[PDB]
Amino acid sequence: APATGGVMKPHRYRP
Amino acid sequence: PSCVMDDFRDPQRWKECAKQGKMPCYFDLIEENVYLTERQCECTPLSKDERAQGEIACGEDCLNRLLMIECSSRCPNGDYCSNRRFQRKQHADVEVILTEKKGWGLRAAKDLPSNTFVLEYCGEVLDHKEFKARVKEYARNKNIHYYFMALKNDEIIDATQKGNCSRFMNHSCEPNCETQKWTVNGQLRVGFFTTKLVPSGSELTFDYQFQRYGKEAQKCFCGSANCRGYLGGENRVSIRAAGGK
Ligand SMILES: Nc1ncnc2c1ncn2[C@@H]1O[C@H](CSCC[C@H](N)C(=O)O)[C@@H](O)[C@H]1O
Ligand SMILES: [Zn+2]
Ligand SMILES: [Zn+2]
Ligand SMILES: [Zn+2]
Repeated sequence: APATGGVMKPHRYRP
Repeated sequence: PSCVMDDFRDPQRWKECAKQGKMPCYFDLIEENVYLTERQCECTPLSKDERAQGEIACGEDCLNRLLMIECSSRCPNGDYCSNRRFQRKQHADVEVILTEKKGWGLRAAKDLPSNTFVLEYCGEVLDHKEFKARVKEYARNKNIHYYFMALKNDEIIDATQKGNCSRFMNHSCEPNCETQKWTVNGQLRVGFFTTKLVPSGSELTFDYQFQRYGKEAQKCFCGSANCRGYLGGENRVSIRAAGGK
């Protein structure tokens, strides 16, 4: 149903 | 248009500034996470002389810092403990600015050394039931921006209605900040930290690693050479999955 939406997910930065 | 963080302390003036498009839309400013349903280091104390010399209390070698735990008031260094950033709200010097296509954002007002604490991502902490309820509400309302942050398995941080200026940090596929989870008082908190020197005036970004449950993914305007085109990337996940199962 939801046209848009989501969850941000913590992670450590890695090059 | 831009504004400083102090501008958000005055609701009445914030609100009318918002009418003239001088500040982002109003939300509830909170000093720490609010739950919808509720659930010591070995540093050697600095002498007064070392304090006067500019020595750091609980710096690089603090056993608590290393494990991303903040010290309490009972820290051996007491008042001088530099490892209580979340609790003392020792944020970076940051401004809120209106961007071209991404809504409002954050910007460094001073040079920011690598590994500098920026802000805590504060909001309402939800469990699965509450998350699903708000997924629906936000969809019904046809919200554009989303503010869900996974904290732990049954804890999502939602800064849509309540939070602080951290809710303005935009996504970039090639960011200059990251999330770090910190233990503060036996509770887990998320905060943004720079990953590199960020020159004054530069916009502040992190990589959402967005878990999109929406039918249509939003286009990313980060403008990086490695940009992925959309927030969430290629894949669409279920609501439960985004929500952490
Ligand atoms: N790189 C990007 N490209 C397009 N939209 C972005 C973006 N980064 C962040 N956004 C937008 O910002 C939201 C994250 S909350 C960030 C605050 C928001 N920009 C505001 O003014 O309220 C997302 O839902 C998305 O709509
Ligand atoms: Zn210490
Ligand atoms: Zn300490
Ligand atoms: Zn991008």
